[PDB]
Amino acid sequence: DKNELVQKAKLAEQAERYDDMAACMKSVTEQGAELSNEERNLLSVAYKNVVGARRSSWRVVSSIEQKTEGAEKKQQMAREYREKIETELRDICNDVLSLLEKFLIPNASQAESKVFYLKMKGDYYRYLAEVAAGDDKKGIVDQSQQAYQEAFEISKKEMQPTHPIRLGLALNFSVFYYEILNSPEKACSLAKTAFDEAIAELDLSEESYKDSTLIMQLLRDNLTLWTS
Amino acid sequence: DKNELVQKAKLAEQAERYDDMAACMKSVTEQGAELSNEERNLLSVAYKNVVGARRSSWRVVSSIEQKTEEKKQQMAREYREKIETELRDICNDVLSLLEKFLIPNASQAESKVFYLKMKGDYYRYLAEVAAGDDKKGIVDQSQQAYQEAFEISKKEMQPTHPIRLGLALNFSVFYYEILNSPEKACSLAKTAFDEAIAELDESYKDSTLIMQLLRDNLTLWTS
Amino acid sequence: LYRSPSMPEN
Amino acid sequence: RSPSMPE
Repeated sequence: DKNELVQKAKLAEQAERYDDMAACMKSVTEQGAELSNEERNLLSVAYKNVVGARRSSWRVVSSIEQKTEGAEKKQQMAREYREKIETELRDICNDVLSLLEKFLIPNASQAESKVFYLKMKGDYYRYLAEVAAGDDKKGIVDQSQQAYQEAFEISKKEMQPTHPIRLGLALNFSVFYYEILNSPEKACSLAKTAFDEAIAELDLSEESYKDSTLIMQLLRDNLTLWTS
Repeated sequence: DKNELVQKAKLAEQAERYDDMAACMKSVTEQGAELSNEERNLLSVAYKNVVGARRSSWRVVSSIEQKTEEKKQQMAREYREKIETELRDICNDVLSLLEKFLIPNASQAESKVFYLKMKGDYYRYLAEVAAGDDKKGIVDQSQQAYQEAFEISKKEMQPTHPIRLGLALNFSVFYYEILNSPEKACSLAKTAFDEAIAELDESYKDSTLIMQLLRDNLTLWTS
Repeated sequence: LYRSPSMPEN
Repeated sequence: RSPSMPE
């Protein structure tokens, strides 16, 4: 089966063995069939954990590298370690991105799916951007932007303002603006617009209601943080 | 050079990349020179995070292979097996480090104690996962490591010494979970708590912490 | 250290 | 959770 591979994925997950988890979901996806919701959520959880360890490590090693502007033999080591880490992080981003292009985005048969995967493309190009160089960065940044912007176009047309997926896109695209493009006014109004539109369209099913409000809280937390 | 490998190891720690950390401290050990206090701690922290992960995973995959009686069970089983074997290779890397370098070069009592504890500790982990026939002999390798550490710390260290306390703590656990002798676990943990408290009359932070963990175990085990 | 305040898995 | 020594 491949139902088997999904069951293995869930095991891995319960064992907090995210590399295993990611390897299962990679092969499920590569079986070529559109993923169920559950599967989509397993794939994404898997790769978030795999990539988040490298991001988190990268920030530690970068901080150290720069806080030792005086030592040298150390700066040489930290730097080389940062870049070993960056290599892992890139290969990961590349596998996810390749998976999105080859399988997930083309077969996405619902708008809810398409948006989900497009946002995901934006996120992964975003992590590629955070660790970009001085001769690749604008290329990667525009890729991130374009994925978010198409996802954003579709969700605005196809989905309700309280849609947790539509809301989550707005949270991540606004973060893209603040951190990647250094456009805080832009990040702010993207987040504010998405919060207010959800406030207006309050009349939101019972299931989603619970993730919606939360994300709205996160939107407002970023707004207030970014003020002053 | 020891220094460079040791510096990378501290970097790995900071990055929480514990496999890296274990590999750096492993080759530092293989240079064949007695480790300092700081180097032994780094080896110890590295390898303990490395096996912790496998042990916590074995714990979850075991229980699941337990709740089930389907074909989910065969799946769990083999995954539980794959994990055991990762866990054993880790235990054996370490135990070999201990036999071949760490124990023979240990020049101080404090040191011999530390490493005999850790030998106890790593056979104990092999015990948690042993399948009967090999089990009684793994359990004895563990208890003999502890017992020697234990006799040396009694003769050589103060009762408030963190390493003596930590040995006490883990040897009591071993009686409890491995040998199924709660009575012997409680009394070992009790004497060690009590002797430490009486010799209140030094970095206390580490010591009083393990005293707290000894008391908690005694509370747990007395219901 | 710094956490980009994007979407969590909850 | 085996309640032995942490670091």
